[PDB]
Amino acid sequence: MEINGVEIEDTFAEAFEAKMARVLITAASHKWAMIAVKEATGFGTSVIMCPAEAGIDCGYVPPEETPDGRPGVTIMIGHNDEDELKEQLLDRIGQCVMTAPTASAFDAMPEAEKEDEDRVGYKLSFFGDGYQEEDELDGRKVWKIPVVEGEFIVEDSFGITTGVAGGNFYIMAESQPAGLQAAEAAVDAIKGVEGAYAPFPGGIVASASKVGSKQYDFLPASTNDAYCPTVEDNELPEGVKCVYEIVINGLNEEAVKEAMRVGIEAACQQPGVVKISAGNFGGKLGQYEIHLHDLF
Amino acid sequence: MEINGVEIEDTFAEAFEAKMARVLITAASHKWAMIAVKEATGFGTSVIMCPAEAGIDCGYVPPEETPDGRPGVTIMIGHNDEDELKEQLLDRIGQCVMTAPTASAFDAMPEAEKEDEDRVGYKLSFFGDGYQEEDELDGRKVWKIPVVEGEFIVEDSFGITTGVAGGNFYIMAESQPAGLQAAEAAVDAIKGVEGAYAPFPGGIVASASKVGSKQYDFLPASTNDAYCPTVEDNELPEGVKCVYEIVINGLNEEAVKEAMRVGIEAACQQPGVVKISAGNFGGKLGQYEIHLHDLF
Amino acid sequence: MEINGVEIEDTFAEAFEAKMARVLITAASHKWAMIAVKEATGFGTSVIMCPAEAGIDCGYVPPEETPDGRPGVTIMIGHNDEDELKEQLLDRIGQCVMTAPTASAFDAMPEAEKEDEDRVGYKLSFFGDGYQEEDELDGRKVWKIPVVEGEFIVEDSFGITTGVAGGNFYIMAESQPAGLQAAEAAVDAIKGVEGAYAPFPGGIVASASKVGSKQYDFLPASTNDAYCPTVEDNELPEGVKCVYEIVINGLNEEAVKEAMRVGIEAACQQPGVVKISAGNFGGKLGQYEIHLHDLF
Amino acid sequence: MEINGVEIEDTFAEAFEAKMARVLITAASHKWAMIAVKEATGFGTSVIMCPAEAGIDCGYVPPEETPDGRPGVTIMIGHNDEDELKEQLLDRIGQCVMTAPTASAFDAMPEAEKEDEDRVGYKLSFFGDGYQEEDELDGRKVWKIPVVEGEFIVEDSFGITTGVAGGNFYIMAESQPAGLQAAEAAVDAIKGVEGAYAPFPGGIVASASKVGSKQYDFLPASTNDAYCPTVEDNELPEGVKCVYEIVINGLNEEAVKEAMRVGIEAACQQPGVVKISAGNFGGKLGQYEIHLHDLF
Ligand SMILES: [K+]
Ligand SMILES: [K+]
Ligand SMILES: [K+]
Ligand SMILES: [K+]
Ligand SMILES: [K+]
Ligand SMILES: [K+]
Ligand SMILES: [K+]
Ligand SMILES: [K+]
Ligand SMILES: [K+]
Ligand SMILES: [K+]
Ligand SMILES: [K+]
Ligand SMILES: [K+]
Ligand SMILES: [K+]
Ligand SMILES: [K+]
Ligand SMILES: [K+]
Ligand SMILES: [K+]
Ligand SMILES: [K+]
Repeated sequence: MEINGVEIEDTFAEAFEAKMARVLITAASHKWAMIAVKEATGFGTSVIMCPAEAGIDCGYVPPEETPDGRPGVTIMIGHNDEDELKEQLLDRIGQCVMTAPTASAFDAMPEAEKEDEDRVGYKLSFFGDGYQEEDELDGRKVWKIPVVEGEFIVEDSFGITTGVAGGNFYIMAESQPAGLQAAEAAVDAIKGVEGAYAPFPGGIVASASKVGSKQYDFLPASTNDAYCPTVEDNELPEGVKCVYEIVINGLNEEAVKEAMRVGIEAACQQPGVVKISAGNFGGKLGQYEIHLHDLF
Repeated sequence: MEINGVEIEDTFAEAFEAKMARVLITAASHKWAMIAVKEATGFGTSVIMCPAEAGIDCGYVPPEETPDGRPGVTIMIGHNDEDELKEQLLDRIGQCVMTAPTASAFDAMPEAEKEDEDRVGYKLSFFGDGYQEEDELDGRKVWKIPVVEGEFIVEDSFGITTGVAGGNFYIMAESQPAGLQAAEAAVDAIKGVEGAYAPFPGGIVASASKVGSKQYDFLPASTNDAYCPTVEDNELPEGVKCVYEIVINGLNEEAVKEAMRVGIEAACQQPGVVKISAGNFGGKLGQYEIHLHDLF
Repeated sequence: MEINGVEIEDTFAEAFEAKMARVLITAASHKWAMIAVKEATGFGTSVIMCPAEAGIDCGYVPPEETPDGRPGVTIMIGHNDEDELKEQLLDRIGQCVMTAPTASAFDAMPEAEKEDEDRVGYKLSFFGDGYQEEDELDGRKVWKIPVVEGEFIVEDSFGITTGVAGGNFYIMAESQPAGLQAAEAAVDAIKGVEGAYAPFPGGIVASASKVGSKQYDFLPASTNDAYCPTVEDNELPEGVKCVYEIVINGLNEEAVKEAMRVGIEAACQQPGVVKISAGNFGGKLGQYEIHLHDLF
Repeated sequence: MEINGVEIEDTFAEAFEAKMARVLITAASHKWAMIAVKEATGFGTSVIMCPAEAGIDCGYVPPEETPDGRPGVTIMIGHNDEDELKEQLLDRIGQCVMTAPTASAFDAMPEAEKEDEDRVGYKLSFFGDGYQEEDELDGRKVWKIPVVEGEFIVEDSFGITTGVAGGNFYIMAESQPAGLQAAEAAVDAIKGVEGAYAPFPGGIVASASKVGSKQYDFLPASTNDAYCPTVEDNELPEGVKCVYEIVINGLNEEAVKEAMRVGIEAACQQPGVVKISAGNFGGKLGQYEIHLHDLF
């Protein structure tokens, strides 16, 4: 039950079925690709009060492996509801990728994961006001939409899948600096797992939540008081002054598990880490249960 | 008029009254401040189909000049509707700053611009499930909200103002590479103008719009066919193959003007620029008219 | 030969045998690895008036794949003279990696490429003033050097090879902006080639030189006036207003050839590029001659 | 004395007269300026085994405040020996700024600080092989050097001053993570002090040194074993598990004093810091003796 002297709690992450898209953004450079990505995946940490859960999947797609031969970056966007996801593909590609210097948007759902199809390009194509043209680029059906820069290229349809949302683990540490050094290291690890993304700022949740509110009636979620170090009768080990949660969404359960696995291993290499836990709902809500003890 | 041999079109930018907040994010470092900022100001280029218009104002606030003595970054968030703006202050601070490692949120509306108040901190404080405390930090009324990291510090209320939204200018260039080298240079200039921000990806709009559609009944906006270089149907000078728009929102008209002014100057120093224009609605819609000829 | 409408001159790059080292830098995060790496590889464009030629090879080495299980980046350092190379290893590891927060230095010269060994770790260990300690980390012989931060971990020996310096190609474009947009795409592509690096700023040479000088007997090298657009008597196509050179060094000839290949391909997808060429010295001096037509 | 609960040792930093140059690098964007700057200032932590001590002074010089109206960043380069300094100016401007896309080099040594001149531009201009033009740019004497990109603009002469090298303080923390969190905050603060730079990686020395060596006659510096947490006989408080040094060089004593001041204050706001100290050589060698208590 230890990884590098760090206790691994015998518990599980409780994750959920969720609708996800996966989008390849290319641009003139990695720099401009990331400009579009950040804007497009921003305001998207959690569907508690964001319109989606979004983030970067692969930060560097080689020019030679993109449809247009340009630098690319894959992102994922998810939602529990499929239509809100479709609305969110339109909004973020339409408002944040279409408007971003030089950037184009292609589907990047693997064929194996494809379940539904959304014609985002087509719906976006009407922006060209009669002047939009369909074409074929590297075997893809795309729309060339006239814009002041020149043209916006967007694939006709995007693959939608049922993914796994809310995979997670907690880093419990001797202090805030130590928990954050460990959490950034975990996230550096999760970066390399294809099919997985971490929607929170830097991948990291500094304010994990519990379903609903004890004192109040109107709140959907509230602080996880059990793991809050400034709260007097909390459920934290001795020597733990800071908790961080890494939350992971993925194309499938195996990607989420891999992300959790390599995330925890990386964290446990950084000093001042006391214990690794995970957040669940007692199996009463999720569709998935990733037991930390099974990953190693 | 010419600036460095670049024709300055004798026209105007038509800007609007808009509700704006201005928020100081501090964090343990400039790095983590920016992690929170990007997430919080992302998906926020335009209210056509984003929930807000958001972006960075001052990217470096010295530790010495913040309430808590930590590295800070000011951002602005705006909307035409004040209540959607209040909802957006809650949503972005609550979901993207509260959850971001180490980051705190303070008001940064100058007293001169303050018109309304919104008690975002207080409304956020209920997340603490009875465990939230009020306090005074550097003469500010804050809420210390217990979170797994330790505490989230957020100011009680945030100043809301009526700002100027939609200031702008177009860079018309001999090519796309040249228009973008000029636009990034403009944006580097606009960065230094306090009270102003550029909500589009990199500050830059590659797909400027017009009100409505000539062809379709279901479009709030569509592409500006008049300034589209591939639309062989258009109002662009000869030698112009690419157009970029820089759109600027500010606390007041004088900030938007200063941003426009130093933006155009910086653009006109970069090669391949043919003409500087601006977008308006014939004075039939806006509340402001910034004549390019008056700035110089 | 044409690539995306871009002419590929039937010429060759002429490259040279050069002594080379390759180093894996790990650290608590990719941020701090990059801090050490940028410092260790800067002032390292050319052996003309720099002390070495140095640059990043692989920018993200996953935590799982490093000896200490931490985020890594590999860099390469080269010199035509082996003695000077060993001194540059010691200087750059000792002054830039040892001194950098959390960074360790491990050997990353492939076994196939190794010809000689340089006991940089052993030579650095004397900094410990008696308190240094030899140890095994992951089957590697390292020195644990006590430092005020804690420890500096450095592998005992680093493998040196005879690699290839001076692979190149020129990008000839309609404008400076177009040239640099193409060149950066090139570099993003080259980034992804393992065992190759581009030592110049951003990978790119804004000021390629020719051997000797037409006016100054005392100068060994001067501006390549043949490719200078502002010289009236240049050998440039009409319509070429900018030339950039990409220079590539690598562990072997194949890595350099691969870098030129993917770099050229990437450049030719960017708008405003007229011609791709390459530099040589008549095929007489160099040990390697890489004909552009043989790449595609 | 205490700052936010952190003890401030009643000791002093002992600093030295050092020759210094200050250079304004402009380029087509802040991005490209930073590319040139990072290359020009790298391999420049300490004159112990680097060829200079170099670093960024001001990271964001607005377009309107530069001679060419482009984005700027200032850097400082220093050496204890003036002749080696002039050589490092020529080497780093010539190999790292001249070669870097879009970058120009202008003098940024304040008039008040100027003692001597170094005609770096004049010396570089011979690269133009007869095609170089002297010219005036906003009242400055520059050389327009033809290069394959277009032109390299470099000011004829650069001002040298006798500045201050070696200002410092130590951060003594409860852990490495806490030490480095405090140290980075420090550096963000120091970033904002004009005329001061921190030459080490990220501004930070993970491996502070002392004059000479106990065991080894060939070493001019070796580990500061008294502040090594893993050295059995150390002079560290119990409860100090990590020490970092911040080393500051500047144009004058005030800039260095100011940097130490704002840097210390910033550090002490970060959690897990026990003590702030500083390094000196008894007050016998150095020309400046900066007492920490005199700062606050
Ligand atoms: K676009
Ligand atoms: K699936
Ligand atoms: K990933
Ligand atoms: K996100
Ligand atoms: K302070
Ligand atoms: K926070
Ligand atoms: K106002
Ligand atoms: K601004
Ligand atoms: K934005
Ligand atoms: K180190
Ligand atoms: K080899
Ligand atoms: K590479
Ligand atoms: K380099
Ligand atoms: K500074
Ligand atoms: K240059
Ligand atoms: K001075
Ligand atoms: K440096």
